[PDB]
Amino acid sequence: ELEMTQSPLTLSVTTGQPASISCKSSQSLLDSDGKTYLNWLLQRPGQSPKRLIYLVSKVDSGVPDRFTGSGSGTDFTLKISRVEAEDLGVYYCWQGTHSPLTFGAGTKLELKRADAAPTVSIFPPSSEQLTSGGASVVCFLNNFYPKDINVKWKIDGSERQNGVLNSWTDQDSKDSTYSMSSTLTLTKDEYERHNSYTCEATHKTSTSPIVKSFNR
Amino acid sequence: QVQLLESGAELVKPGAPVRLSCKASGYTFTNYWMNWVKQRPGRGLEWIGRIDPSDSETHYNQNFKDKATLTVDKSSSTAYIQLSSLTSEDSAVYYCARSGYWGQGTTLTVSSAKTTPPSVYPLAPGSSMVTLGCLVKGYFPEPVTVTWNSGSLSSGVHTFPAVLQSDLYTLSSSVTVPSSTWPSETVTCNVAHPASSTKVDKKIVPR
Repeated sequence: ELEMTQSPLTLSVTTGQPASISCKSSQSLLDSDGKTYLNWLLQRPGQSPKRLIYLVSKVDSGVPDRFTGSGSGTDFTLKISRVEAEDLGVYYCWQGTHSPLTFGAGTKLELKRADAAPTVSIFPPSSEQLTSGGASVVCFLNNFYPKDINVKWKIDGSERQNGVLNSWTDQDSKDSTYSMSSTLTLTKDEYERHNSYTCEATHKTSTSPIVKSFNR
Repeated sequence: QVQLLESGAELVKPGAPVRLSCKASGYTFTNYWMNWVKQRPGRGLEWIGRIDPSDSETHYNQNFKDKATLTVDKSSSTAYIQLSSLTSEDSAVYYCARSGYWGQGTTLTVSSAKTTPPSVYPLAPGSSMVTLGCLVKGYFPEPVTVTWNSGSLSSGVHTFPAVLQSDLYTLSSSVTVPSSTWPSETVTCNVAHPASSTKVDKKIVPR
């Protein structure tokens, strides 16, 4: 079966600066019919895939004019004149020349931008949820850059790490920032036996932790 | 315009069979091959096979042989894939696709566990510009879908990937909006869990 290789794995680029992804096949993709059946594809987080390019170079209508595709035989590249936030996603090359169809592994595209500090928000347990015997304290860290970050929880000044679950988003489709969720789960009994709940973020936009909190 | 309506999710038990569908419209069903592709969460794309609806000419990727069977019903413009004796290795998103257009995909989960609808919890501030949210807790299987004010509120929204804790899924979503517009005007969480055919709405009330 025919083998597709994309490089790089992750491409990171300054806005306005041009981008190139390279796709290599284990075997020529020139079909016996004179046509080369090499395609490009885009999958934005949580989205279904979207055709970008077919037949090496023919650009889907509905796809902005900054995308181009070229190459021949086993070597192919996708170019973007200048990258925008809406281009962020994962880029697959795939081949229809030889059965079975095979896909590259994906190239994740990334945008550089100016540093931004997280907007931090903290939320105590829901009344509804308390009734049913559980307690989740929630913390959102939204619209920050760069990616690199971390979160610490504190109950009454003491650190807590059991019962903590975090989730992250990929770069935002308009502003190129990252956002993060952190959730602390307790029993109602444990939750009620303390007063002070603190959520705090470590990020290069600040020399000290950026802190949000509440008392009952 | 063109579209390929797939079902959102299906839970089934090991060893069982299942039949996934892909209702087409907006074009002549019989004039385009229908492909099926499999994507495992976090993982990459794998081609399963394809079928010509006019005469039912059918190709398979040999890796999916006997595992997967393709059909259509011209009468209804629908394409099917039939999967036999399931295993957790088959748990994945299954996309149907035609030249230029991909379906929304059906998340197939293969597990002996019960469908567990989510509990939904509002996230309001305790006290310019305000962040509210929704905690979608304790569901199975994936996926859930969240909107705000049935899709009218889509700007400044952040919906996070789900975490798995103790064989149940949890996720949350934040929405940021002017203090002007809330709680002055209603703000509501909309949560779908297609595997249990469940819908839940949560009005964010002030705390």
